Amino acid sequence: SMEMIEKAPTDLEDRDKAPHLLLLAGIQGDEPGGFNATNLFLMHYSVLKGLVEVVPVLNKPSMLRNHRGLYGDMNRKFAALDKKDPEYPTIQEIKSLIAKPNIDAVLHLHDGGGYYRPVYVDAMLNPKRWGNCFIIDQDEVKGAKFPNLLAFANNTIESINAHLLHPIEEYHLKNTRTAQGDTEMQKALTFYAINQKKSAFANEASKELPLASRVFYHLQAIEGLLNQLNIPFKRDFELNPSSVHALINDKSLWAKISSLPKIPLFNLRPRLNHFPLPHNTKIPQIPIESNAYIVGLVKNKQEVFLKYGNKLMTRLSPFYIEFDPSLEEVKMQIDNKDQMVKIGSVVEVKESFYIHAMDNIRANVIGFSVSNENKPNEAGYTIRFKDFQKRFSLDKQERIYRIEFYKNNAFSGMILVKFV
Ligand SMILES: N[C@H](CCC[C@H](N)C(=O)O)C(=O)O
Repeated sequence: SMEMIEKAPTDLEDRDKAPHLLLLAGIQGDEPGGFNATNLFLMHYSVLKGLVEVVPVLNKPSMLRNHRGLYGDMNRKFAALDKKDPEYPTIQEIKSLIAKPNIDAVLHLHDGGGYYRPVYVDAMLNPKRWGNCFIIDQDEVKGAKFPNLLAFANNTIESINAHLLHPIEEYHLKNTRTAQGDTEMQKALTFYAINQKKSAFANEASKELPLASRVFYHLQAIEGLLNQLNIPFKRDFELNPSSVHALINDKSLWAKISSLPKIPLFNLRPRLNHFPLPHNTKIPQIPIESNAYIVGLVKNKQEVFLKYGNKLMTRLSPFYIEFDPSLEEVKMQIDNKDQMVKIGSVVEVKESFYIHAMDNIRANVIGFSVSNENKPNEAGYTIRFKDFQKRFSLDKQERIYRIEFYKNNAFSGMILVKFV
């Protein structure tokens, strides 16, 4: 369920004019710095020459359950691995990406407890900790396009250390010298990459940091490495923790579930009741689109959670039903003017709306009621904001309401009205 997304120049011909980086995060599902950094990179950066291939979350099932690894430690599965392991197919996908001839370098992002120090200081600051370090398996990889791992790492670290938020967050180099006997790292992703003659690096941001600070450091590491590779790029924001926080918590983010209208990710009520979902369909098979890359659905008891990374955006209490795709549009009067409103759209209303009757279709405006009928048809009513019971809104702001259409016990679609 992981996916690779390309960040490429507009002109295909420019792809071969600078190096190619494979950027990977989310091998552990409870390390949101890494997968929020890949998400922001995908949403807000442009690559002008060369290519950056991104797997924003390697372990998506585990991310959805805020779990380090549902099927074990995915980053110990790159050497010996039983074909029956549930993640065996995913590991082969990742290995195939790493080993492609077009890839020159690999950057793997993680979050880790404490702060790495080369010497022991205390329980939080010591050599067994991984927070805020930039990691190589060895100094050099003979046969790579860019064999000088140590020089790249030192220069990337220098770049990150020019932008520290507090001196305790200073980055240090960790060279695990993996081939010489680090049996754990011999099973990990970056060692596999070195063995395919790729330049491979890992960045670990401290779990002691708030998310926006972790993401800040991961973005510094990405930029530092891109600069070393001479992959030119732009971003549409200033790289500081306040801007990172604003971009993670962006009110323009949305999720489109199945053929339903887009809903905002943020400021939803915590529970959406009687929420139509296609019947006879496993939750991971329900289509979901977003302008973010780390959104999904997951079952929890009798609810379906909408997830944005590790963040719970709402709890759907599903109404499983056949989705009949026959209805494409509905005639509505909006602020006195008829228009044909597409099923699955959001229509802004300043004053009022009225749904024209349809022969075999009933409309239920959720939050509007004329009687206590259990299958209402609310076509033919002129409806204003003041007619709604506000607690039925999708949003905490009480402006967005669902209109659901039904045809003979099947669901014919939804339109949202947004009062502006
Ligand atoms: N804290 C991570 C570091 C892995 C660093 C590098 N070997 C990689 O594969 O990215 C781990 O213990 O899996």
